[PDB]
Parts: sequence; C-alpha cells; structure tokens
Amino acid sequence: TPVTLAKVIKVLGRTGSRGGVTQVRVEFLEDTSRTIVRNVKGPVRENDILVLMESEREARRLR
Amino acid sequence: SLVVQEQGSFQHILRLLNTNVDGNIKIVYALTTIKGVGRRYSNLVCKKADVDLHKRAGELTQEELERIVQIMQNPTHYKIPAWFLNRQNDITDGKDYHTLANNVESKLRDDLERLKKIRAHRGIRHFWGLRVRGQ
Amino acid sequence: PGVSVRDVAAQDFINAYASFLQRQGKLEVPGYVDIVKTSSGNEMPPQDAEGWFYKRAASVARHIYMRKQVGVGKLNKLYGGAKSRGVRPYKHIDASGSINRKVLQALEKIGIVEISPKGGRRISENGQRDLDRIAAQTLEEDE
Amino acid sequence: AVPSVQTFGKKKSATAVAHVKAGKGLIKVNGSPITLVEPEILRFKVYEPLLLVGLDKFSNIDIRVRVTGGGHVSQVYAIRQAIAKGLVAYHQKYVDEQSKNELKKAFTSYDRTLLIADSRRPEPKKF
Amino acid sequence: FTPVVLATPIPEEVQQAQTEIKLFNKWSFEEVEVKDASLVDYVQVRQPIFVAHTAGRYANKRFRKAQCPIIERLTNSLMMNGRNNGKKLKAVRIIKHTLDIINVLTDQNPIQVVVDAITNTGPREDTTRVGGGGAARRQAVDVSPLRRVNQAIALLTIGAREAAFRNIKTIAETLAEELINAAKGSSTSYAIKKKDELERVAKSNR
Amino acid sequence: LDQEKYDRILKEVPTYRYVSVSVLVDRLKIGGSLARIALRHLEKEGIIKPISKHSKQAIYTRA
Amino acid sequence: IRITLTSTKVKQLENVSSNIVKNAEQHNLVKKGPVRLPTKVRIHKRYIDLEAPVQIVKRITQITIEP
RNA sequence: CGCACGCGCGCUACACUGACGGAGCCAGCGAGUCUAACCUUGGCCGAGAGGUCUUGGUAAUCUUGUGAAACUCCGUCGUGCUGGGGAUAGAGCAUUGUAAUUAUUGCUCUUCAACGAGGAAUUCCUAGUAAGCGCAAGUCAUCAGCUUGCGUUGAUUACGUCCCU
Repeated sequence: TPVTLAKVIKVLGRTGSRGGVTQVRVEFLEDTSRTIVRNVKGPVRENDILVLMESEREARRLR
Repeated sequence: SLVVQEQGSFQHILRLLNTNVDGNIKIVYALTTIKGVGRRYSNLVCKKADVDLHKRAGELTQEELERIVQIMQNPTHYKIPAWFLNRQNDITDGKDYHTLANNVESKLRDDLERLKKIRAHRGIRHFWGLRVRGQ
Repeated sequence: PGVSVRDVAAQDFINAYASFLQRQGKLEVPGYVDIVKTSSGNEMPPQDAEGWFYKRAASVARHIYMRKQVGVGKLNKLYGGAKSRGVRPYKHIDASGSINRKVLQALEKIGIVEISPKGGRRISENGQRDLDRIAAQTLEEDE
Repeated sequence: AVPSVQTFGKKKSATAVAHVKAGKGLIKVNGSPITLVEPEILRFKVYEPLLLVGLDKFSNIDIRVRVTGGGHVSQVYAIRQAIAKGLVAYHQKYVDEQSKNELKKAFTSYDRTLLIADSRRPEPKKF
Repeated sequence: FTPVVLATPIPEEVQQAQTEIKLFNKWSFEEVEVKDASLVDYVQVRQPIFVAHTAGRYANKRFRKAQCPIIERLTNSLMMNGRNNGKKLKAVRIIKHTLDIINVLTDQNPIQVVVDAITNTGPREDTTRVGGGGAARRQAVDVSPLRRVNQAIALLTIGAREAAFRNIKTIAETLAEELINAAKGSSTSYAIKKKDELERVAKSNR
Repeated sequence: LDQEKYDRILKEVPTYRYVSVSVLVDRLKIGGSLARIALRHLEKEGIIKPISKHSKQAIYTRA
Repeated sequence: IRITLTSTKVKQLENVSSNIVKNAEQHNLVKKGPVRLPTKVRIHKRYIDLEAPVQIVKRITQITIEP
C-alpha cells in the first residue's frame, strides 16, 4: 500500500472513554489538494505527521 | 587456549571413592555430590597443591591424591578441620567426623535415638518419626 | 616530570609491585586465616594460594602513605560489604583479628607501614624514600 | 579576571566547593593519573567544554576536585563539572576577561547538571 | 591536533574525541540517515555532549515530550526488567561494551547499515479492541506509527535486557545479532515474527 | 584426533565469522568451565583483534 | 573549666545576645570568638570561660532567677 | 512462639548488568557519663565476639569526615534444578541478661531446599516521581524486618476523562 502520509495541521482535541481518541482533519502532506477528515486514537496535535494506508479513503469512523 | 586435542583420554563422568565423584565436577563439589565433604577441606589443599574450582574436571591424577592421602587416609594425624564439618567432636562419639557418603548418616542420628526413652523428647517421638514419618 | 607516589592508579601500585616480590620471597604465611574465611562478608577463600598474601599485605603501601588508619575493630567501618540476610537487605561487616598476628603483623616486615598511635597504621620517610626504590621499581619503570 | 573563589555547589545537602585560582595547566582530578583513569569508558564523562570551546583558550588553570558524596552516576558523571568550573578560572580579578561572549552563549542552556544546580531534588513520597 | 605539551600524563586516545569527532572511545555519531517515513527526527545530538542526559521539565507540556532526548527516549533499549533495575546502576555498559561486532558487518561508523534499518519498520495499521457487544472483533484502523517501531525497539528493550534475562549466554553479549538485519521482514526471529501481523490482522477480519 | 582444531582454526578463522567458545559446540564436545579460562591465551595466533578489558565482563571483538 | 548553656527554646534571643556583643562592655571582661554552631532542633548553646571573681557572671546568673 | 488447612505482608532465589579475594574510600535527619556504669576513638587479647590491659567526651572537636551501603578497577566461574539461595539443621565461639527454655540476636563452617517473572487480579506514578542501596534508632541487654526520616545513586511513559471505582 502507498504510505499515505497525512500532515496533522489541525486536530480535534482528546475524547473517548479513557481520554485517548481523536478526530483529525488533514490537508495532505505531499500534495496539497486532498481534504480528508479521519479519526486517530492517541496523542496527536496541530502540525504533526501521521500515516494513513489506502489511496483516498475519506473514512470518518476509525476508533 | 592451547589448540591441542587428545586421544580418547578425557571422560565426562567418573566413579571415585565408592560413589560418583565425577569427571565433570572437581575434588571439592563432587565430594559434595556425595554427602559429607565441604569446600575448605580441599581448598586448604590449594595452599599445598594449587587446585581450585575453575575447570571442567575430568583431569585428576591418582598420585596428587596420594599427597592428599597424606591428608586423608588416617583420620588422626592429617589436618582435619576443626571448625568446619557436618558432625564434628560429637555427642555421638567425640571425634571430628569429616566422613564420606557411606559414613555420614550412620554417624548422624545418635541424638535422635535418645531422649524420650529417657522420657524427654527424642526416644519415642523420633521412633514415632520412624514408625509413622518413615512409612 | 614530577613523577611521584600519589599520581598512580589503584592497583598499578600494589599488584604491580607484587610482580617483583615473587622473585624475592619475603612475607608471612599464616596458619588459620586459611581455614576461616577472611571476613563475614565472604563466600570463598582466595584463589592463588602460593601471589595470594602479597596482594593483601601490600594494600597498606599506598592506603596509609595517604591516610592514617587501618584497625581491627576499626576496619569494620571502612569494609562494609554485601551481607544477604535473607529477610533483611545487605549490611555491615565485622572482620578478623587473630592471625593478623601473622597478617597485619606482617605489614611491618617490608618496613613500608608502621603502626600509628591515633588508631591505625602510619607511614614514615622509610615508606616514602624506599618506595622511591621499591615502588619506583614500578614508578621508575612506568616512566 | 581570576577568581580566588570556592565556587560552591551543594550536592543536595553537601559541600561541593571547587577551590579556584590561577594556574599553570596541570589537571589533577582525584589523584589517579589521566593515563590510568580507573573507568576507561567514563573517562569521556569529564570533557564537555573540552570538545566545544577548545584546548586553546584555557590551558592556564590548576583543577582541584573535592566534593562530598557520590556513586556510579555522580562521581564519574559530575567531575565533568570541574572542567566547566575550574577550567573557567578566568572571570573576576587578575588576568584579562576578553573571552566572555562565548562563555555566555554556549554555557546558557547547555547542561543544567553543571552550570546551575541540577534539579534532581530529594524524594518526598507525595503525602 | 596542535598539541600543548603537558607535564601531566595524558595518552594519545583521550584528546582524539574532539577534532576527530567520535563521541565514544572508538565510535562516532556522524551519519544520521533515514529511508522510510517513521523515525527521522529525534536523534538529538546537536549539543556537543558525549552522553547528553537532558532530563528537565520535558514532561509537562503536550508537545515537548515528543522532542525528548535520544537517551531519554530511544536509547532506553537497555533498561526494561527490574532485577537488574532494582540493583540498578550496573546498566551503563551494554551498547559500548557490545557494539564493535556491529561495527564490522558493512559499517564504517556503526549507523551505516542502520541507515535503512531502524526506520523501515514504519507502522501503517493496527486494530482497536472493538466493543462489539459480545463478539470482541477487530477493525481496520490506524494507530499512530509507534507500534512496528516498538515491535522493533521496545522488543529491543526486552530484546537486550529481558530477552537476555535468563539467557543461555550473557546479558549484553547476546546483542551480537540485534541490529544486523533488522531492516525489513525476516519473520524468523523474536521480534520480526509478528511484523506481517500488523498488515494482515487488521486485514483478515476487517 | 590430536590437532584437528589446529588446522580447522588457521584455515577457518577466515571462514568462521567470529571467535568464541560456541564454535566448539558445533562438534558437540564440551559445554562448561573450560571457557572463561580460555580468553587470555587464544589470540597468540594473531588474526582477530582484541578491543577491551574488564574483570567482570571480558569482551573482545570478532574480525 | 567552662560554661555550657542548655537550650530547648528563637524569639527571645536579643536580650542576652546583645549583652554579649553590644553591652558586654559594661564590665570589661572580653570574650573569645563564637563559632556559629549548626543549630539542631532549637539549641542555642553558648560557652563562656571564667577567670574572674565571684561577682560578675554570677551577677548575670543570680539576678536571672525568675523560674 | 506447638501445627491437617487458607490468606496477606515484606524479604528474597529461580543466574553470568550476577556476586567473591583485595585496592578506588563519600553523606545526614546525627547522637553519646551528675551529684557517674553511656558513645566510643591504642595494639592484641582472641578460629571469631569486643573488654572499653586503656583512652576521648555536657558534645561539627574524641567517635565524626558516622573513611555508610549499592559500589568502581587487577584475578574467579559460559548455562550444568547450576560456584544461584542459605531454605532446614548440626558441630567448633560470645556481648549480656541473677539462668538463652518455645533456643534473644551477635559468632566461625558444613547441610544447599522449593522455584524455571509463576493460573486468576492488579499496588503507586510526572519535574523529581519509579527504582535499588545504606545510616542509626522505640525495637537494642540481641539487631530493623514495621516505622518516622535523612543521605547515596536515581528508568520505559504523560495532561486526560469517566470505561473500572
């Protein structure tokens, strides 16, 4: 799979049961035309780097 | 160290002093594999023979032991340790028994044969410890 | 340079001078520091059993060139070891003093260390001038 | 600029004073020679400013090391402080200051284990 | 190195670690290089230090602990079990007493095979424990990329101390193998055996 | 069987990648206390380079 | 021969502490230098030597009878 | 304080960062006889223990620089219910207590046990907190294991809310 790097320029906080899950808005890292909302569990912030697997999966539920 | 091998000489298990004083443990702790001999008996031999604990030990010669037979064979003149042994200057006999596998347990339990035939503690209840705790 | 006695390491002074005492043969072999162990914090007596005593009786060649005490009940405090008491942690060690009549009364045999009156042992010019011959059989062979 | 100062650092309750004056260039750190320093690996636990500012600036100092306390990780991690405290015997009274800007840029946030009191405080267990 | 001649004895090797820059007795840090996308940034040797134990208030803010030092995050591959940390202070010795063997196998400085080795275990996918209501299934989701990292680094924390705890050979010298071919999936080892199982466990029932 | 180790070291130190006591275990002869004895006389041959010394941890390096 | 104070109690020091430095002049028996003791919990323990007649330090003592 | 069972407490051992023969020899919350038997600093008595044949002390001095411990370096052993453990117990030694019995712990040396980080559940955790390691004390006539401290050296992981409660 392509290592679809998602720059984490904005972030929606820290929620969940234990306080770990996170909603994450991403404008893309390599090009700057993908606009993908995702969910990532764990410590992330504004202006960081993450990975997403598939091509252009704008999936909004990943807990 | 020395890159030299030999022709069938070294074993791995011996049969020494009527039991298994082995050819992978030394004088010292294969006389602990058989019950009755501790460390500093053959480690005071180190100041006279320089044989300590650092080897795989199918190497012993039966003529170095003959200057240790100068330390062993008569238990009345030959440097028997006197703050060391299993049972030693006993109530049983009175001599410092640094004995062997066939001669520790026969020289161990004359304190347990005694006291409550004598009505106190160890002459029925240790026989009860042989009529019950032995079967 | 100003090569001197304090500017050498821990046992490149004691056990490096013991490379020449084996060609002389000088000190005292005790009888029963041997069957007993040397302390309470011990498991096994020393290996070499010929050097074995040179490594112990010349440990005062630089330790008391510098300072002024090795005692008998006094070396308890300096020599606390690892006393696994089973239920308790490691603790403090009380040491041996009988045939230091042949061990710590073998320290004055070389003439390096004599016995101090504060408590312990002290050094003289006999242990600072002759060490410029005998410890400078190491110090003037490290130069 | 030569301090005649016991620059003082407490080792968490103790007297870690470094006797400071001018010198010749003769490193004496705890008796044993630099040829035969007893840790061969933690030998390099003595030299931070002698890989940063150089052996050219401060070769005119007489290092003394006398502290009370220590073990594995403070005896031969923090006699390293001595060549940031007895190498810099160059900043009060006698011999010219001029080298001052580069000891207030590379010694400002470098390692607070040496240049200020190391903040590994004592241990109250949170009552 | 333009020597200043001393009456105080110093050998040839002591002053070598300054202009001939090798921040061990015989080992460098000169080539920090990275292939994949996971582990670039935190080789934090920029202050001229031999050991660089920077332990201050790098735990209070929410961003600054990512920038925590390499000895204070990444060279924690040595302390994990606690009978050797519980008689603690014997634990400074592993990497420098071991790594000259790894400095033989195609390594001039020992980071050169390790250019393409640490990073290339880049984590892309891991499940969450689904609630499920009964059936504890697994979902095709993504954690942050610190698992196949810790399948290769936290399994070197155990893999140096706690997988060498009670080992046939010693503690620090079973590390004659731990960073030779750790680049990509071999699957025949103590830590690489569950490397495919981040891209298939979240793929099998997804 | 007298000096087969003498020829299969001087022709096999540039065949074995390392020099240790585990080389000898491939023939399944000895595992035991003749090993920490043999670290101070082995390298009088002169093909593999020693590096470091410590009395509790006597470690050298393959070449 | 010595004097040893006994001290179990930080707020009522400056009545005799100034009688040691700012008003010990009024009988011309000078003092030797006081070492600043490490004050363990408080013990302010002074020490004065007596080479003097029966009056003056016992004048500081026997007028100080308010038990 | 004797033991068919069961629990918890801490301390260990199940190993080669292990401890051992000796050199490298640091702290403090420090505590020590009045109308006396305390802290202890001289060699040795002693296999060992200290008596304090002596001495120093109304005290950061004399112990004391509590020359503390885990400890760092020349030599010891490459996995063998093992040079791991002293588990249980014996024989050769005390400081005492008017006598060591159900031995009260200080003292030389052998007996070397279960147990291959161990099924369920979890104990505390953020700039000084895990983590060891000491010191001396009510325990002391026999020490601290509980304890209150101080001192020595001081790791993975982090600002979050109810999923447990």
